[PDB]
Amino acid sequence: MEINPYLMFLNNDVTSLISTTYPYTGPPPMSTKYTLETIKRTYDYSRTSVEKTSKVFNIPRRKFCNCLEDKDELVKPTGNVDISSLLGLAEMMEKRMGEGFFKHCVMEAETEILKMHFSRLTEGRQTYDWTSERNMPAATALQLTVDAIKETEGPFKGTTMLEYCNKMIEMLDWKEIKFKKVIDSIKHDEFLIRALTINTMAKDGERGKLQRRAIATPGMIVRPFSKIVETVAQKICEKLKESGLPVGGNEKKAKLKTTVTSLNARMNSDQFAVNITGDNSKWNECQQPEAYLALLAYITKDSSDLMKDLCSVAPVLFCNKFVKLGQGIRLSNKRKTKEVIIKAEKMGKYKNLMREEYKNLFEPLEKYIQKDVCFLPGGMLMGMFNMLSTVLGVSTLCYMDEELKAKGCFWTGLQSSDDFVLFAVASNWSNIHWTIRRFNAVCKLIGINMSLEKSYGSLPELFEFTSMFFDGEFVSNLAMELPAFTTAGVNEGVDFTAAMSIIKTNMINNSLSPSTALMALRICLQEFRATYRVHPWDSRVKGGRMKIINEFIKTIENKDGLLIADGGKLMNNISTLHIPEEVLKFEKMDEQYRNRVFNPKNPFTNFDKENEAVVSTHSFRTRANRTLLNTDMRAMMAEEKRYQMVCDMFKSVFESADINPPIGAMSIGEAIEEKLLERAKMKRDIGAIEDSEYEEIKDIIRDAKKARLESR
Amino acid sequence: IFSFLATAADFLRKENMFNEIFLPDNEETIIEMKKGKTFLELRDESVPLPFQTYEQMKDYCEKFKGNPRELASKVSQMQSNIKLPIKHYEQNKFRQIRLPKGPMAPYTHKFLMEEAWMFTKISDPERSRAGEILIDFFKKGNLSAIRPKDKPLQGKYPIHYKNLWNQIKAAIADRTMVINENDHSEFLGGIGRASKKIPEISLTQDVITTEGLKQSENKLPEPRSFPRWFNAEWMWAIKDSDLTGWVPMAEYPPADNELEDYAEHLNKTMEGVLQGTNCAREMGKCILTVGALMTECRLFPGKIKVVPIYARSKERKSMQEGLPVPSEMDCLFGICVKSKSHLNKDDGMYTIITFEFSIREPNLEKHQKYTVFEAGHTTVREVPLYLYCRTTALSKIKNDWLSKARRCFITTMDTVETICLRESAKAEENLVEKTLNEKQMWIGKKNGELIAQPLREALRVQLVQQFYFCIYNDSQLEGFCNEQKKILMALEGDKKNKSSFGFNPEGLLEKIEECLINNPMCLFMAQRLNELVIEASKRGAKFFK
Amino acid sequence: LQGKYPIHYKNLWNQIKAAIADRTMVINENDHSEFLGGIGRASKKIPEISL
Amino acid sequence: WSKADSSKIYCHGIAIRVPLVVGDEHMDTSLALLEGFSVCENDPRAPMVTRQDLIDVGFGQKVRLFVGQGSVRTFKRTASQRAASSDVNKNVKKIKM
Amino acid sequence: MSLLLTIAKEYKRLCQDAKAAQMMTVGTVSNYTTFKKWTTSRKEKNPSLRMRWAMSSKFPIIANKRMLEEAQIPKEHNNVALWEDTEDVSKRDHVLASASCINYWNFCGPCVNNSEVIKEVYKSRFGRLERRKEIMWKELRFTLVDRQRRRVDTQPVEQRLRTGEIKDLQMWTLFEDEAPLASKFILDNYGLVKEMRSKFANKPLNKEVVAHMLEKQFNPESRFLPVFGAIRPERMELIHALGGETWIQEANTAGISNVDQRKNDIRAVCRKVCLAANASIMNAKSKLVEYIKSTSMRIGETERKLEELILETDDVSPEVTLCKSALGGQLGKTLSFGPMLLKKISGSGVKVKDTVYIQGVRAVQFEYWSEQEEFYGEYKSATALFSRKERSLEWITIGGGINEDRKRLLAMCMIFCRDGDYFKDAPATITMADLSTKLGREIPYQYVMMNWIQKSEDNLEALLYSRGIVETNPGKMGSSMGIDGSKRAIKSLRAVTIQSGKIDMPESKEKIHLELSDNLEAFDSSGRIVATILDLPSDKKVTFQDVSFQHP
Amino acid sequence: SKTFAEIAEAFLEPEAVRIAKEAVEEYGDHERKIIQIGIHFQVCCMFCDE
RNA sequence: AGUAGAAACAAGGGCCCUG
Repeated sequence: MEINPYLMFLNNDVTSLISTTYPYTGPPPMSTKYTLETIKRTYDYSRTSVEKTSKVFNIPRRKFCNCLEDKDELVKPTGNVDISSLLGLAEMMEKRMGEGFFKHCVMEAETEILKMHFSRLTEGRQTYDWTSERNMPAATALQLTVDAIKETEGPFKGTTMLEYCNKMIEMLDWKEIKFKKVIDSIKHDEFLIRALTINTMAKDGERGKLQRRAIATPGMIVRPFSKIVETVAQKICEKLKESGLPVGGNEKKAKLKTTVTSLNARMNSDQFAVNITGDNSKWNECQQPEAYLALLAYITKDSSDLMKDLCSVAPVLFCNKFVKLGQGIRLSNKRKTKEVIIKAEKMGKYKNLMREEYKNLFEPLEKYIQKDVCFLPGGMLMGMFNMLSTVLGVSTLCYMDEELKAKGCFWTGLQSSDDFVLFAVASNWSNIHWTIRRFNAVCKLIGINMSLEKSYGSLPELFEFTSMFFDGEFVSNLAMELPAFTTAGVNEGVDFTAAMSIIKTNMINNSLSPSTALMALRICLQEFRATYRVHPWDSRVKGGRMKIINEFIKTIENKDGLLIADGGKLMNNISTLHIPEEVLKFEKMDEQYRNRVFNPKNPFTNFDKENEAVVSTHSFRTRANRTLLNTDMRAMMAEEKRYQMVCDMFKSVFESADINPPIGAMSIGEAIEEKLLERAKMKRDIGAIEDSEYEEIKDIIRDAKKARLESR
Repeated sequence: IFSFLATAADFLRKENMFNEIFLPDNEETIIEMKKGKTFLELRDESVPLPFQTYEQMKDYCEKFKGNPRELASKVSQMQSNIKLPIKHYEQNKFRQIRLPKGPMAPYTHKFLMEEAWMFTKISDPERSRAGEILIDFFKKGNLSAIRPKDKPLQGKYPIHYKNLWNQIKAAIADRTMVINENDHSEFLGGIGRASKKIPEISLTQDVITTEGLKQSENKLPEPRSFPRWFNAEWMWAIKDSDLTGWVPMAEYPPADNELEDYAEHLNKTMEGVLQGTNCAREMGKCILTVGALMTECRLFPGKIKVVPIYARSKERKSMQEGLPVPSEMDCLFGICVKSKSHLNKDDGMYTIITFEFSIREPNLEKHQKYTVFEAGHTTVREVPLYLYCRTTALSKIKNDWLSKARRCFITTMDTVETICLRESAKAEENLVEKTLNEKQMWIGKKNGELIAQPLREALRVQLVQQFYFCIYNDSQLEGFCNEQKKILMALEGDKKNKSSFGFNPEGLLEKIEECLINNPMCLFMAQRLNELVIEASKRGAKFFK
Repeated sequence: LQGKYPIHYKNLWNQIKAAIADRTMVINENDHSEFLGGIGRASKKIPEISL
Repeated sequence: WSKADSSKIYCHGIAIRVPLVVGDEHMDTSLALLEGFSVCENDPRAPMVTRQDLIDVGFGQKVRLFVGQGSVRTFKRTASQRAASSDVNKNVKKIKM
Repeated sequence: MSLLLTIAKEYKRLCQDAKAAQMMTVGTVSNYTTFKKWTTSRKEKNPSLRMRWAMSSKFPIIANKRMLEEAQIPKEHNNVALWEDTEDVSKRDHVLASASCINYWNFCGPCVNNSEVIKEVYKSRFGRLERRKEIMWKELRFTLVDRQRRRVDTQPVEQRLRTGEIKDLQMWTLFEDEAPLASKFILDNYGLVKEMRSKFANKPLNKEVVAHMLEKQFNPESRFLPVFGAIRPERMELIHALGGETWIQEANTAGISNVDQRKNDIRAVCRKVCLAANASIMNAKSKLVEYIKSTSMRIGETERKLEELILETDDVSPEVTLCKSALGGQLGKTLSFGPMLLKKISGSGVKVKDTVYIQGVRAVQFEYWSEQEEFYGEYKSATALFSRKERSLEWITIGGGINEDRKRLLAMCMIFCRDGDYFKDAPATITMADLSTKLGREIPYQYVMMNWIQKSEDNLEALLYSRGIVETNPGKMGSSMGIDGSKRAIKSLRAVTIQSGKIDMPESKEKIHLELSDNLEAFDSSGRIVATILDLPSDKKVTFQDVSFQHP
Repeated sequence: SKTFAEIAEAFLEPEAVRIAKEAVEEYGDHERKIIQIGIHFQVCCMFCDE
């Protein structure tokens, strides 16, 4: 016999089995060629040849905005924009939402941008340092930038975001910058290019669209302005119903269902509806920051004169951005015994010993190129601006005209980033087609293209949106979250409760069935027992932990109160997923074991900080890597160790430093001194202290104060 | 006053607003972005074309008024120079998929499944580690009874394999699962075949002319043909294995309400049905062998080791008659060997070697990479013996994901419970056992006719599908399974008389057929999808023959 | 100190005080009493003919 | 009344909030004294003390003290029962004329 | 003690340096927070992988050293290692160890005197457990469920607070020496603090953990979830084990957590005081504010001020709304038209004037909105989604489960939109007396027709007849509503759609600061009315327990 | 949050909030100055003290 | 040799260490 599983798709639906296709049960798969092709496609998509010359860098600057040419194969992507249409659509959207809308949003944003501390830039994905020219986390990059500022002119007394932005601005006009290293200094032009510089990362953690195989990583001189723009964009998007970017899960489902009901209720008897599943292409390669600049200027027209200047920064910076070529080419001989490695800055030299493809792709991009960088004056990148593009897109679904009503035609829908859903209505197919072509045209006028292969249509109730297929019912893919049914990798106490919580959320939202949840529970339990090299007592397994387990087990009288990490069995089920085991066994443990576990004096316990879990000896912290031990990355550890000593001493004095953020007009030394004297008196009055000890402490403290104030 | 001011100051300091901004003096009442010189020079340079200074753009945007007529005119103009095609599938049907042409796709999985032969023994709880069982099986003499010959049926470098097998036997005899670095192992382990570096600072035009150092010409994979051995494996992995308990599983907790009782009952049925198959023993084999290999790679790098390919199971349960309380069993399918898994970084590669036992002669098309030897005879009566040998590699990522191969159970349970609950709700009655024993599901074709069997027996097909997805996972299969959904949605539209349409299906077919290369699973599923659309054309439109 | 369903008893005591305050010994809501009266026996019933 | 809530007095069901100026045997912290203290102009002559000796001061006296973190002030054991609600509402209504 | 002297010596040594001195001298203390981030920064992509790759090692854990020496923790107990003298690179005061040592500690390690304090630390979760234990399960059945999505609370919590009120409470219960100035919330809530302090005093504990647990103990976890049946936190915490899309585990959970009683009592008190202040004619505003501040109530054991509870709850009722408005309390954008509930989804408009003749010729001004708008509506066990257009009810859809509720919702919707001829020519039955001004306070024709409907069912039937009636076309038979509220008929009303399955309640995390008039009618930056005193029951007598009306 | 007025309402009386709001609207200055003015105003009030 | 993909590994740092 010959086998074919797809045959089940005849006598059964398709949504209730679509999960079977997703191969998320196996390992997923993992430069310069990609980047060069991307640069090429970006230039190419702009359908023009006009260029200017930057008096700053003296470089050709292709201008792609309101300069459309080469109107052939328009079905293909285009990155040219007509600002007039953009502003018209924005005006129509405002008219729909009412007056005083954009102003209200920018006001809500300014209400936060001002009070924000400049330390919230540490949170986020990696960034590109502008001194070592590598991708470090944000905290270290901020530290290094501050230290450089201080070593150049003086310490940064600022405590908010605005002062940091003004300092950055000023630093774009200096003439000599210093910074630490195994203490090199640089000039204005080099620092400028190195600041506008941008790097790439091949993380693409999520599978999602395999086309996504990279992501951007700007510097530190572009983060706050980007945050400002994203904040205003968020405050705008949240007000709209035709957007689903910030929300997640049930929200967009409810949106779609209400939209469908409204649609079915509006259309008369002589009308019929249609759906479409769209997947835009080259999203991050057609969106232009110049249109964003004009749009933000149109928005910040009635608000204060302050927001007008801030929002206008990140656009021009992305309009004058540089890209980073990574790792260069690799050379080799025939037998491949030897192998030479080369970097980007050198490819301009050995451009003859490369494949003809690289030559055809590289020589054209030799004028836009500088040392290991290319001057991309436009385009965009992944993750940089998602919400703003979503706003720009939603402006289309709001369109309306006299022709659409002369035929009784109108469209609506719902759009997220590069993924939308359309609902067209008309009285005949000849008009449906015309409506769809009109929509495509209006989207083409603002660089929003559409993929003709990944996009398809059908009658109303059949579509998909972000891996969620929709019909009369709602099909939870249930494979999108399969990896979550795994031990996080934090500690023993936690992973089990976290897994149970995830299972509960699935059962609530994703309609996960009971028996499936039980199976997942048992599987996660087995994986937990296997990872930490632990097994039950009744088992016969041998090894390190199990040895002492079987040794001291005799002291116990009720194993039902034991923990899994200490040779305990499972006591939990569906009706007990919202209850950690530690709580479920507390009433049966042995006082000895109970007290030896829940003791605050543990050489292991560390706090992590959601953290819906119990604390005990099992809540440990893992060892730290040591590969850096050999690398000479030690000079940087010095300042970190200094800050750590300072912080831990301050905390030794003030125990609530972490819980309640400190505040006041005193410095650190003043508060420390005063508190120490206070405690000394408080004790010597009643507690076990002598006048000699008090006087010695006081002398030491005054001497330390003198030294502190004398050093500088 | 002082009290009020103190409270207010504390609040502000808590809100970070205790600064000149919110509490300025008379003079410092004008806060503004310190617009420098360079920033302005750029801003006046990034303006769109018609404007040349940010001031003009600001004046045009702050006063922009809507003129719907010119907008509609440009819309129509752009709508005429485009000519967007619209294609209802009913008129423009989908052609069949064009698979590549060439030789057949051979076996790729590291371990053998159908052709595998194993030696079994009884398990003692004391001796449970691998380094122990590999000796226990060694004492009885069968593992040592083997003695291949220098004449291979097929393959290459047989001398290296033979010497490696002899060294393995010697090491086992020494009670030390270790091997020395000789020329043979060095050749099979890729010890010194890592490229040598040559800086450019030390390079001249003269150095390049001596030995050509051109840019490496990447040799992308080559195409293949449809494999004819896949259906055999699929049909073999559906039958029992004479034992069960191949895949370890945890215990069932207590129950208090009907819900947990139902869940436990259904889970027990499914687990008992699945644990008896052959795919299950392969899953357990992979689990345990990969665990052992990962442990070794973590503890004993820079050292060639010896790890067995084994599994644990339990003989089936007959009636109370005869010997009750059936025993357990340790099974051994072959030997495995690693080579200096210095996993400095994820995605790395550590070459392993596989010595497996079989009793079935090979095929050149399928067992192309293997190098078989004629060993001797073994009992059951006596039968000849073969020794399949090859080389491959692994990574941290693959090891981890293969060890977590119990997800197929979850997916299958989800699908089945969904079907049963959906059928039970439409009637408001417990219809689960009936749905498992009665509801029929298409499986395949035989003699040009369709075949069906209850879901209770079709679960195995979905399980094997998931297992293979876990095994043959790659970028090719990813793209395929991502691009096939459109076809299924079009099919559904055809079933419900929904007049579907599209813009460019040919491009979709092209994209699909682009990622079909030398990966058996993609080819098999594509041929089966073609057969699906064909069989449905007898009942639906939108498909060409 | 030692008991089984303390919350029911406590809420019922509060309801008792409330009722007495209202000068009527009656208790309108029937959630706790129903429970504590049905703990002995409470279930559905299927006709033999539907078997 | 009850030792649990030592800041209330129940008369005929009605409740009465007793100020927190002095602490008897039951009250066992500075919490019962805070409504007797208030802030005043800083005086470096007055002494600096703890939160426990704070009970041994005389009504109408001044004393320096440390509060929370990085902050020192001067307090006086004299209260001010008035609030801001009325002092603002009244003065406002006197402006709409 | 000697430790104090050691800390002083360390401070001196640290000040001897120059950089440490500069940083401890410049700026304020807040900089500490910043310094807390530049240090100890290291993450990992797939911690699961690295955890299986590390636990496969010999000593993957770190631990303190002196704590082990003092605890007499040996090494190589029974030929199995536990740790070896070394120094981690980050801490520099910790030593590598293995997981087995933890078991050693748990089995033959130092024991504390008592540990029942845990039950107080995690009281919320022990409460979950107990609430579970006091349940009486029931049979299981299979069927389809009408699961509506909405924002609700999943954590039962008493005395729900804000964050500013919680941050001080933690400090005053654990770190009193480091306490700030006394805030009003403390001086008011003294007994509460005393209670929370009596338990966590003179105990060996890690305090950060306690603070986190208290935050959880005072946080109602608000979620947007699908829901079926009654709405109570006691259920939502385990909703996962009560029913899904296809199954239901029946169970009675009515007699637990005594929550909604507090809310209904609060709303009753609000209604009472609102009526009281309405008795006035020129100062009902100040009268109401005085009645508020002159009142308190008991919660469990403690006595709380009314104005304090009102600003913490989220009961969207036409009574609570008024109070929260008088006290300047911000609130959500939720409407109220009589008993029904409403929420605007989109659209706009502006007021407009019109008149109607009551009997013969008696001109009476009534306003409406001149634009298209869309509204969600929720009455008892019934939902609706409709649109108004220039004094007309354009369309409406319903997903309820009752005929009576359906009809009442439809009628109140028609009224809210001034749709029909009655608003063009009122009926003879109404007169100038029923018009308005019980004692001078006018009444718009809207609420007039409202009470006219609530009076007799036949007024409601006539009002429904005011809506167009036609013959049920084929196919739409299922999506049709008769006069009785039947899912199908031969002749049904005009522009109506029915369906099985409630409507998904919208959501918006917005807040607005509104005001009100001397007649107790709130406005929201527009001529729209969100609440009044005509949308609540007329009056009723109730005996409030544990309350203090300290006002003449 | 979401506006300086709501913030000022946290520790100030809404009356002075509205007052300072109308004032800044009169002078048409940046509404971030609602706070200072309210404080000054409230001080004046608590100065008069009947 | 081999892996896998549209580039990387087939140890790396100073005789010693390390994931």
